[PDB]
Amino acid sequence: MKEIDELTIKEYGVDSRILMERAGISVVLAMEEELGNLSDYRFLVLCGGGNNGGDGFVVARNLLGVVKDVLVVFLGKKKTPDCEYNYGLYKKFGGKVVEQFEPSILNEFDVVVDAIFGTGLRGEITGEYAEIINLVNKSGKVVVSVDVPSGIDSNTGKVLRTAVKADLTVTFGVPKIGHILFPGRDLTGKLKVANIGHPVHLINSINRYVITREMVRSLLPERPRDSHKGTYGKVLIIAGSRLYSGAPVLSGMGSLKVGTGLVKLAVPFPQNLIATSRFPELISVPIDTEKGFFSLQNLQECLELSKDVDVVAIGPGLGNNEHVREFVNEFLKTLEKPAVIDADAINVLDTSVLKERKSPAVLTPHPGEMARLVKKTVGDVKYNYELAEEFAKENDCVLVLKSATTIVTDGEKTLFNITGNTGLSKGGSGDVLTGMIAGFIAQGLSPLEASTVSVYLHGFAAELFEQDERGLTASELLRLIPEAIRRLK
Amino acid sequence: MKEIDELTIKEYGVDSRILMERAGISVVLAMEEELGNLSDYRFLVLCGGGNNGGDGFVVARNLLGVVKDVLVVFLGKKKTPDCEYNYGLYKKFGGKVVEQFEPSILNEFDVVVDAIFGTGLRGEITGEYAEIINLVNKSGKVVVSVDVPSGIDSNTGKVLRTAVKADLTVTFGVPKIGHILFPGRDLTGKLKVANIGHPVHLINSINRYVITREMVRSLLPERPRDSHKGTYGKVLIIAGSRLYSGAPVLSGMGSLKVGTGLVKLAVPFPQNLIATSRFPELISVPIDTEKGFFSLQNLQECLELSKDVDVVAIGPGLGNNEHVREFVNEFLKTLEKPAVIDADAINVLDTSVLKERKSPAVLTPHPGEMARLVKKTVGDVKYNYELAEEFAKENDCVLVLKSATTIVTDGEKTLFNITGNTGLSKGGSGDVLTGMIAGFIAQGLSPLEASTVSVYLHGFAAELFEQDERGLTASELLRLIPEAIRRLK
Amino acid sequence: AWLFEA
Amino acid sequence: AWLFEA
Ligand SMILES: CC(C)(COP(=O)(O)OP(=O)(O)OC[C@H]1O[C@@H](n2cnc3c(N)ncnc32)[C@H](O)[C@@H]1OP(=O)(O)O)[C@@H](O)C(=O)NCCC(=O)NCCS
Ligand SMILES: CC(C)(COP(=O)(O)OP(=O)(O)OC[C@H]1O[C@@H](n2cnc3c(N)ncnc32)[C@H](O)[C@@H]1OP(=O)(O)O)[C@@H](O)C(=O)NCCC(=O)NCCS
Ligand SMILES: CC(C)(COP(=O)(O)OP(=O)(O)OC[C@H]1O[C@@H](n2cnc3c(N)ncnc32)[C@H](O)[C@@H]1OP(=O)(O)O)[C@@H](O)C(=O)NCCC(=O)NCCS
Ligand SMILES: CC(C)(COP(=O)(O)OP(=O)(O)OC[C@H]1O[C@@H](n2cnc3c(N)ncnc32)[C@H](O)[C@@H]1OP(=O)(O)O)[C@@H](O)C(=O)NCCC(=O)NCCS
Ligand SMILES: [K+]
Ligand SMILES: [K+]
Repeated sequence: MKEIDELTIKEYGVDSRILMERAGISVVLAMEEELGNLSDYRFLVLCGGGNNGGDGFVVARNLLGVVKDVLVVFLGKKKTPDCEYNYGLYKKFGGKVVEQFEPSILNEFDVVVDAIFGTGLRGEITGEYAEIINLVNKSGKVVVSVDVPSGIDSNTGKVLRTAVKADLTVTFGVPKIGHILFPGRDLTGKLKVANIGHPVHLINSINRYVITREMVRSLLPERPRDSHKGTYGKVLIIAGSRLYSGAPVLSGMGSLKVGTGLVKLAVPFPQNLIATSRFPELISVPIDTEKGFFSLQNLQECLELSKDVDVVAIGPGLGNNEHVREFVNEFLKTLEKPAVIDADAINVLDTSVLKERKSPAVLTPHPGEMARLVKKTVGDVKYNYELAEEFAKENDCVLVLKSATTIVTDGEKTLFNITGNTGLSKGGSGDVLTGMIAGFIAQGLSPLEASTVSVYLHGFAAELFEQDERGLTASELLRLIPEAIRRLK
Repeated sequence: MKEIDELTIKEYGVDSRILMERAGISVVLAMEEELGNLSDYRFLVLCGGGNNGGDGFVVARNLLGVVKDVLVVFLGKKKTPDCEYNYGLYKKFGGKVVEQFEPSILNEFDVVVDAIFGTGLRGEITGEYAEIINLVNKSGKVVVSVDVPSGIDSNTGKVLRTAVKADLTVTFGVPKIGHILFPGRDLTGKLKVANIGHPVHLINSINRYVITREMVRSLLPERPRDSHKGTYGKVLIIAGSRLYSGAPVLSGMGSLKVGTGLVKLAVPFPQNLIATSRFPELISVPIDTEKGFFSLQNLQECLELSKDVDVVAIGPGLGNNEHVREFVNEFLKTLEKPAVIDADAINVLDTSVLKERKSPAVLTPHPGEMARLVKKTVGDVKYNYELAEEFAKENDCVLVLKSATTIVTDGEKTLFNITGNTGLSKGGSGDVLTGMIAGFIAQGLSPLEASTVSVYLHGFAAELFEQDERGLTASELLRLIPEAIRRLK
Repeated sequence: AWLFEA
Repeated sequence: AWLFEA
């Protein structure tokens, strides 16, 4: 968007002052939408010397004569030209500016407008900026942040030593990565994205996206009336072990609940019988194993089972030992079908295999699994969308990096999912999503499309749970999938 | 407001381009508020070469990429600098402009945005501008006018040969006289007044006002609990004749229904008995007249009746003959109380008397009565607020010039009333308003305040009638006054 | 009412 | 939605 503002001024010829005026009035309107009538409130506007501060002076000026009181505290040592222009207007209109933040000043105001730093912040916040931000956060006032809460790195969502906790953030043109990834997402509060007059073509030239309800609705496959089960695809799920007998069942029902026609599971005997006792609509093939885990002796049978399906999911509950590792890698190297690779299949995966496959794959790691896959620390991979993009491009796959905000990428397009809640931070949730992705691929969506629709619907289903989210289990999530689909439509 | 825009740019330093951008975005938001989601509509924007047209280019540009279709027809031979600037932006953003209005083009659009002429129009519209405006008015499309419907004289509300009939008019800063007086008021449709960033001090330096609910609520007098009838004033109404026996009754009840403490009527016997048969709370004093009309022989009695009141109303139903003329003028010259002068008292009034009175007066003519009073034609006085102001200043009075839009002025402040409906175009309505004004003066409001509150409440009462307005009568209006007061509070 | 008087 | 995506 730094690019976007510059082209809009330099190539399109929109005066920088017009963009700044539109930015500020949009904050005023946003506030009115959340607070109702503004005339009873007293506003403290905290302005930096940059263009975020300039936007703050526009806000402040537009409140003059209309609200109970407005004061600007200017916290800068110099002003960008647009900030200087809007400072001068604020003062010409009769506005009061002070240059020293006295901690008790907070007592006399209802709303704090945070226009200290925007996307221009670089480096840790120190000194008196930090003391001020901390005082605002302890004040209990309503906080409205201009563009991004001050102290959030707009490219990453990390806190730069400290940051404002906003009730309402008003950003311009498009959301920033820092609104979408945590901790930034938490500090943003309610986000409104304001149209401030950039050409719609430039706004739409962005290559990273938030997954929206309208996007998912347009990707949901068609259900032709004259269909039969094969119309809706066939999935094989290779999953489970004597240790982990539940995973197959959750993956399988995840495929069925999204509309897949036929789902079969290959599960070590007698753990395969667990699935049909719970959901007799599943096909749960018994696999004769030596000690309760898949091994190379099961390679040929699993390849034969794969011949008559559209997609294969592998990994949930397989276990991780050397014999599973041999099986997984040899299977994936030979399988000429799309694969969804999760859990223990990721843990044992040789990435060389991904490079040599002709068929597509989707990988669904959490950050612990991603860290192991690229031999890095969890902190180095968590919310690292550039790493994810590089990995997907280098390995010719779709990568679905699960977290509260889920990143989906094929290395060219990257999508961020914000549906869900903490009830999904519980064993079994990932197994459901794996089945969902395979099911949608089986119905004819591309690996990327299937991943996009699935992460959104999985999170939206969680949110439809009727009692406290901490009590949500994967079994209940399964029941909520068709409701999420209905509500989406 | 020509003044207002210039000071805002030249003294306050707001770039003219910023004001024009704010004007245009305000039209977009106004449209969304009335049409809902704009994305399904096709917009035809008609732009002149002036700043109204410039505002139109801002509207058009802001719709690009967001609605079904936008086309501008540019109808000018040259462009003001701001219009030229916004034309260039419109084109840079990919907007289509044609310079010839083909009559069938209307078929392909849902909404016409009228940005041809604003407050800059001078003189009759001829030629192809007129043909275009007439085609828009025959088209049945939704019409949104920028600032004022093109063809209305913004200072007077007259049609300059022809004018656009708008469904929605969006004006900037303040309403214009042309929105408020007819025929302009009719052609405006629904009016929204947008804040486009003028300093609130300049907006409030205007000396003419629309009478609003908030103004009337703040002027309504207090009702202290420990009161008695005298707290709320005493009114004498000198009214009626053998020809016109109903007028006194309507005036008297008009005073009582607005909260006046005591109302007495002086009416020629036996017509005085009509009043108490209908409303026995009135005092209706019998006056012994020679032939059924007040004359000089009743002067002394009426002066004695005036000693114990706060205000005297005179005129409704008196009749107009030489003996009434002698009485009225001698009475008013001698009466040292505020007077409300209506109807036949206006018809016989010698304005020299107004100049020589020490006490205040309010006059309540309709345009026929005003025309007779200043010896002009009805067309010369109707909606002539400058004449009204001159008359009030020269005669030291408040003038209430009744019409669908009522003008109230003391020569320094002028207020326009827009409440009411056509049920008030019926005999008896004016007699009620006279009593209302006297009553409010008796309660302690200034002549100007009393006139302001009364015209608003009188019109608002009419609008509360539950059946078709053409069936409203003065008797029913009386019943609705206390409801208007309640609703106002 | 910040933007419009109606 | 002309002004805001929420
Ligand atoms: C203009 C833009 C290209 C980036 O620069 P910017 O907007 O001026 O940047 P900000 O207002 O966020 O902040 C800049 C100021 O932050 C402060 N700053 C940055 N890091 C800091 C640090 N860690 N410690 C203290 N101060 C710091 C400084 O005051 C800095 O200027 P300085 O380093 O010369 O002193 C653009 O991305 C932007 O933020 N504008 C967004 C769009 C907008 O606001 N709409 C229209 C108006 S142009
Ligand atoms: C399943 C079992 C292996 C536990 O493993 P697990 O918690 O699922 O471990 P995972 O590979 O899935 O990785 C979890 C890690 O990923 C990372 N992680 C996952 N999601 C994350 C996210 N959103 N953000 C940050 N970190 C995340 C964390 O480091 C997490 O560690 P933590 O749980 O300590 O915080 C174990 O309980 C079991 O079922 N069998 C026991 C068998 C055994 O080993 N011993 C007996 C022999 S039979
Ligand atoms: C600028 C202002 C001082 C008055 O001038 P203006 O706005 O340019 O005037 P308009 O757009 O209404 O119209 C001017 C044009 O109307 C047309 N015109 C006027 N009378 C005409 C006639 N009867 N026949 C044909 N054309 C006529 C002309 O095209 C004229 O320019 P021209 O005579 O040189 O050809 C101001 O009062 C105004 O209309 N702006 C309102 C505020 C606003 O729009 N907000 C901010 C933007 S500045
Ligand atoms: C009352 C009586 C005099 C009729 O008069 P009226 O209609 O009330 O006349 P007004 O002085 O009030 O003036 C009305 C004129 O004012 C003007 N007028 C009033 N309000 C107006 C407005 N809002 N806009 C424009 N014009 C307006 C019009 O010219 C109107 O004329 P119109 O009714 O022909 O359109 C008559 O019917 C009567 O009651 N008595 C008859 C006695 C008589 O003269 N002859 C018999 C002898 S006893
Ligand atoms: K900020
Ligand atoms: K217009």
